[PDB]
Amino acid sequence: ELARACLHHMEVEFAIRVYRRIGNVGIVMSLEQIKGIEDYNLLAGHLAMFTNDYNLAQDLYLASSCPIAALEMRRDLQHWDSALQLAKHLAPDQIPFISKEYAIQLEFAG
Amino acid sequence: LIKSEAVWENMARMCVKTQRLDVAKVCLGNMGHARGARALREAEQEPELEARVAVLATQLGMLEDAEQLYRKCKRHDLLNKFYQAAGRWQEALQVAEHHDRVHLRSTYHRYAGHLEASADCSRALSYYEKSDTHRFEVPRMLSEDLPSLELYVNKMKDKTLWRWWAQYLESQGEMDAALHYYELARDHFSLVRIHCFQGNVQKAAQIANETGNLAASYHLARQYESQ
Amino acid sequence: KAEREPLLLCATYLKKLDSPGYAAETYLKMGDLKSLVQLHVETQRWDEAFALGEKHPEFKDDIYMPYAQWLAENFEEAQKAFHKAGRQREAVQVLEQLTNNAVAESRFNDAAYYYWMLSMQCLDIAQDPAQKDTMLGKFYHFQRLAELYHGYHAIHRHTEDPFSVHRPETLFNISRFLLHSLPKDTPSGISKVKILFTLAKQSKALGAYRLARHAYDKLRGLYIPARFQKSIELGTLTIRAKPFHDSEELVPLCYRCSTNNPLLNNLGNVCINCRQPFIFSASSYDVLHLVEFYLEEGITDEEAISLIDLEVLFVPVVVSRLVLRSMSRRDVLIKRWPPPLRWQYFRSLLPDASITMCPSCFQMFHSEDYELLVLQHGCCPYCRRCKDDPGP
Repeated sequence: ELARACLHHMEVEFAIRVYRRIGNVGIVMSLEQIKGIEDYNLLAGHLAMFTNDYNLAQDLYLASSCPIAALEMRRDLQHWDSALQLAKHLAPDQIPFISKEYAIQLEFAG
Repeated sequence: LIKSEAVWENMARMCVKTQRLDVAKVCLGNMGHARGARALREAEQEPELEARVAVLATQLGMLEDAEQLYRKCKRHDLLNKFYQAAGRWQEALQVAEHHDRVHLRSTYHRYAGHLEASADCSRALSYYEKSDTHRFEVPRMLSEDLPSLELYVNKMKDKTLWRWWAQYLESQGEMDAALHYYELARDHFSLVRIHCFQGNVQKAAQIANETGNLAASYHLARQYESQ
Repeated sequence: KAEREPLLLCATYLKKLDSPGYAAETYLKMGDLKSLVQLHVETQRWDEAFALGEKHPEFKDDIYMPYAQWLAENFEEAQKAFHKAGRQREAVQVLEQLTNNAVAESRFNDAAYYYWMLSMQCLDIAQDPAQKDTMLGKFYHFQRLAELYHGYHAIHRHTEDPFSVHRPETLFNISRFLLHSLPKDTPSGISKVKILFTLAKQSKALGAYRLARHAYDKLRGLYIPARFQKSIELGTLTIRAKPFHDSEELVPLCYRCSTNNPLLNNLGNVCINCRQPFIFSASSYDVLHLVEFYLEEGITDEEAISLIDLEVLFVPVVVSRLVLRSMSRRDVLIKRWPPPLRWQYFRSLLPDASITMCPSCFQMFHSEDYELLVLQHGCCPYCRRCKDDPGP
């Protein structure tokens, strides 16, 4: 609850300390990568991603200096329809690559 | 047919043992673990499959397998970052002293920052000194406790700390104490600058003549030119 | 020559008696090049070892790896040794690790110096035609990073210290220079919040109250650390009481077209009218009354110097032979870059305001500031070289 509150209140340095006490090394390494981000919307987007709030994370990434992080997040979650809809507006050159990876998943799904 | 997150987690753990990262990306996606999928994409810049699998093992909490994989790759740099992230600072320092000497100062600095955040200033001082960053991190950390900073400056007897403390005293208007510490620091330029600012140009000229310092002589020449 | 035991006993006594040239002659009479190389490495006759390594390339690694490691254990010497080994990529990788460590340690002045050294290595590597364009791109990238970290160090020191060594106008200029020079992707360890906070504070002190409001409005779009929040809120409440104008004395004049330019420009480091790049003093970051110019086609750099020395009693500025003859050597500054870069020529439009350039890093300064900084530090503040070095 303290860790989640530190993420909601954007206190990344305190969240690192709390997750290091919890022993969640994976979250600590990921927070150490984001610690230097000063863009409020980009940082809030990554922290929303870490709290599993992907719709708020997408809206914040679209309002940030790097909208492409929304596409990357949706690609990583395998939400291919949303990733393709984002790619149409933000990066048309990535559509074919996203479509190949989606097609491999669809070919496995039958 | 199985939508259960716990099964996709157990499969991601078995993907560490089988080293199959293609299936791990899918597992992380289906469990919603966006962070682990991102960490794997970033790890694709590393050429070593075992290092990429150690990143997956770190994201899943398999710390023993992650440690064994990093040791197997001989990448003591990622092992050091891992030990810092695990809070195992003593093992991080041991690895840095024996195998990753290039990061040893950075590890001492990060550990000193962690000790400072833990309110243990006395150990933080020693590791800021070992990292050679005390010249700015200590005056910062002790800026709220000026008596301890004065005692520390007088203990270390370092020209740059005496200059910093003299510049602090100068900002507070305590010029006689500033001159004393600038004399300890042998900073004949700052001595002449202060004596010129006080209007004691003859004492500035005596210092410039006796020390032979080119910068102090140049500054005094500019003052005489302005006069 | 049949008396091998007596001859080897003579060779080993000549070695034991620190006489490696006659031990070497004895080993050469016996045909033993392996003992000869070990004899030179053990007697530390590096010049003779290097001469053997040039005659027999198979020993280069056996001479230079022990040497580079010894220089690293005693990193600057390690880099010179990786350079001498021909392994330019490993030399760059070691220096990139040290830059990242310096940034992580907040040693931004050392980071700036190492980024300048990385830039010069990239220029040395760019002498190979197969990597010219990519390594020239990396050269400009690392040169720009060296200048960004050199400026940011002063701001960082101001924010962390309870006092300023630097003049308010210097910190104002540095903050403006950094905001103009910062890409959309902020380089590691650099803080936009610190740069905008110093700009807001110094803009208030200097009477640039619209720029101060703009800096506070830009700060509201960024995540603010808890230690600065009270000061930034108080500053935002304070600036609302001030007039809505900026001091005319702060406004950057373009010396080429005599246009007054806005205090922040969305076009990075250029005039809004003529698009001439601003040239900044590496001490004070004031704009320098210099205009960059280019030689007419068919004049060599050696010919251009000879015409400038023979004094008779975006659109680029291109200069003919007769104009070069009319120009005084006092007014023209020349950057003598190494080979796949042409020499760059700059004209001072205010001859009374003396400008000086470092002969090694080619950074430009007010002469009185450069003289003072060199006399204080014993060296150029940017490249740490003493006045004894006239070379690039």
